[PDB]
Amino acid sequence: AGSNTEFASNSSVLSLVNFTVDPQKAYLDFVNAGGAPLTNCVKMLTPKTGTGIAISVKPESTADQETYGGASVCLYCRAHIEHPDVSGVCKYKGKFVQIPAQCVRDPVGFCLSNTPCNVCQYWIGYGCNCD
Amino acid sequence: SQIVTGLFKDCSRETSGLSPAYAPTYVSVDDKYKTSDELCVNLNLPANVPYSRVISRMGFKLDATVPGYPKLFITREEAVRQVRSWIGFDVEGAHASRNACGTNVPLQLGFSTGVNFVVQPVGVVDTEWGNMLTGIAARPPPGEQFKHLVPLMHKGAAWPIVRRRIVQMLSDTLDKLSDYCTFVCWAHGFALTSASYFCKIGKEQKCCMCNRRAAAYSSPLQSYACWTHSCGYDYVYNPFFVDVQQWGYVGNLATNHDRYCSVHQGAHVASNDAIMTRCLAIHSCFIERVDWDIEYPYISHEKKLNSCCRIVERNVVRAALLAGSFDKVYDIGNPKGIPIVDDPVVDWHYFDAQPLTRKVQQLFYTEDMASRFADGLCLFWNCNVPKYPNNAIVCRFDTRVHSEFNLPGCDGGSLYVNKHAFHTPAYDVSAFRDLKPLPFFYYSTTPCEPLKSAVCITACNLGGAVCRKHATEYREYMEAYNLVSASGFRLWCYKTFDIYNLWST
RNA sequence: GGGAUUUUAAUAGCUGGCUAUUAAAAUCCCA
Ligand SMILES: [Mg+2]
Ligand SMILES: [Zn+2]
Ligand SMILES: [Zn+2]
Ligand SMILES: [Zn+2]
Ligand SMILES: [Zn+2]
Ligand SMILES: [Zn+2]
Repeated sequence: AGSNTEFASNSSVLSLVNFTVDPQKAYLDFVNAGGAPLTNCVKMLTPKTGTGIAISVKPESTADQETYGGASVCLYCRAHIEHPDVSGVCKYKGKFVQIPAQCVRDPVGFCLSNTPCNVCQYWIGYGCNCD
Repeated sequence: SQIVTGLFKDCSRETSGLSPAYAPTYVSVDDKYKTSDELCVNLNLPANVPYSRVISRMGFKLDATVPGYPKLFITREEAVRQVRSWIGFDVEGAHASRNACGTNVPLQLGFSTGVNFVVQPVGVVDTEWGNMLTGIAARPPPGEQFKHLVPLMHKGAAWPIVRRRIVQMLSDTLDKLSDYCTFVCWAHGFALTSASYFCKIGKEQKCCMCNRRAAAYSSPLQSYACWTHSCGYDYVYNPFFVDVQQWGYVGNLATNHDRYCSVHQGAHVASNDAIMTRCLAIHSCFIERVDWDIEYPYISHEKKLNSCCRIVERNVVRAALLAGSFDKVYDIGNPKGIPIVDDPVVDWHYFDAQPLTRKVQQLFYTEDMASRFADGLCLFWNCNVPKYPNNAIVCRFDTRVHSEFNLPGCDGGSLYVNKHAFHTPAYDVSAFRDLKPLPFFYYSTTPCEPLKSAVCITACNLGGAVCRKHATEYREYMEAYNLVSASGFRLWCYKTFDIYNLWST
């Protein structure tokens, strides 16, 4: 019955995230130690002619970015655990996330380590200029 | 890469997958969006939000190795060292029904302390804004075997209450035994899935109020505490897990347990399964095999306890050697041929099953050697034999008493842990049918350098008085004997013993 | 209802064989 969703190789890290007190630190310590980052993300085909903002309702990737489905690059949606956000609503789910091209090795880790800018909505250090 | 797993299975009854912005993985995307190069195209077809899909928690594998993070699925050899932490653990579950099909949620948790917790059916529901851990529709497993699970569908409690009840039970059980909790499971899959509901893991932590290792986590306070300071805490922190089936057992739990034990009979409930699992683990580790190199740290009064057993044994052996004019002693179970007393000169012989020195005979006792050993006394100090001979001095632990150094064991026996761990068979009053219980007494023969006692063999008591030195010695031996007797040891003697013969000297 | 091993059918891919997914048959464990 039902329909399978995840690969077996990811089942080692997500289970860890399901049990730890701090899922973000658990994932970052797992990946930094040499563990394999999460695979099976929803990577979209884009014309690479977007505005380049971090989170958008539609794919908006420029030439130096790749667009992913937002629910796939969220650790809490992958592990199906409770979100730390206010009112429990994921800020990635239902939207599309632009990841820099030199960081497509680990999109989940990038989304855990970086936050978009309040004013311009670009990734801080990857397109945000508010100085 | 290509092997799919049943973990996080979409248990919804929906006929189609999700949109790319809402689907958590590439596999769960509906095929209308996929292309040849494993990418997805944002089609103009509208999304079907809102939605609610039950997500399975069947398939957890805690095998990842991270520096600083402990190994929670321990081996046999580490589990033997953690034998004071052993808590049996069974879960009986309910099948998701109606809205969903394809996952099981916990219904009754049972522990080896004889405690059962009934929980409402709660599962993970994925929604278009995120995820919840909420109650879902469920059903008892069909068939006669699970007919007892039908009332439990109308008796469950909330998970945040059962979490705190579990933590409080574990604290009450393991406070004076260990800083750790080791769940001894039989089939660890569903047990680990249900343990995801009330356990947290992470790096090893210190208790917030003392120096002990932290064994529980408080989410409202975000703090860590040991078993003494865990009042109000709602999560178990860093438990160990043991799968007995992986130790080489064929068949189900009941036939494997009942092969070796006939004490844990009872109705089908999760606590009985947990007790049977822990009993089978004890039999596997301490009856089937013998380590003898693993030492355990002392807890309360082990050193003083062993000193008191030596004092009491010396006194009773000397008195039994003096009374009745016995000239020969067989000591069965002696590890290294160490005599107890020698002031009454008697012949000594030594036997054991696993001698540490070649001077000790290799022997098992089955009452057939009663005619072999009829010419002398037989000493059975902490030697477990189902039937003791006519003329003997026997000391045996009463396994019906449980303490810090005595844990429940297999087939009515008890695991006695003092430096080393010895499995003792069940105490049986019928084994001493040829013996009598020793009354209290004290025999002194050293020269003297207010108290009245009618059982104090003493030259002053022969003269109808008492001296300070013998009084102090008698009171000290009173403390020693009381500690020995309260710890669980009982003394048995040949029938013809009487302290009046000790008046001879 | 969940899973493991063996076999079979379909689909897809790789270089006569193999792998993966889905489904079916048998045995065992779990509920
Ligand atoms: Mg059971
Ligand atoms: Zn999310
Ligand atoms: Zn900015
Ligand atoms: Zn403490
Ligand atoms: Zn038993
Ligand atoms: Zn005296």
